[PDB]
Amino acid sequence: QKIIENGIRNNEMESEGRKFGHFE
Amino acid sequence: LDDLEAKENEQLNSRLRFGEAEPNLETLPALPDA
Amino acid sequence: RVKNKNPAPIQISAEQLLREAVERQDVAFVPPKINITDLEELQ
Repeated sequence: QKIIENGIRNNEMESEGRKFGHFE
Repeated sequence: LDDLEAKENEQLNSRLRFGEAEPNLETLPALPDA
Repeated sequence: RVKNKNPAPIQISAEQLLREAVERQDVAFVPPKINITDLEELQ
């Protein structure tokens, strides 16, 4: 369960990291 | 042989009757690039 | 005058040919990493 949930959190953070690291 | 003939002249025709031998293309040095 | 037959200061060498051939390669392709936002894309 935690490994699924960690994968989901990391994918969500990287998906918003596209906007976060859009210009750097 | 030609060098010996040259030194022969200092103390002293069959190929001459025709022109110089056209060189072989594959044995000449490469042409420097422009 | 495009008639400067002077021999070039640098002559094309084989190793130059192969080095400027291999420069044509780039880094490994970078694909946008797939995002798994729920259990479906995980399974």
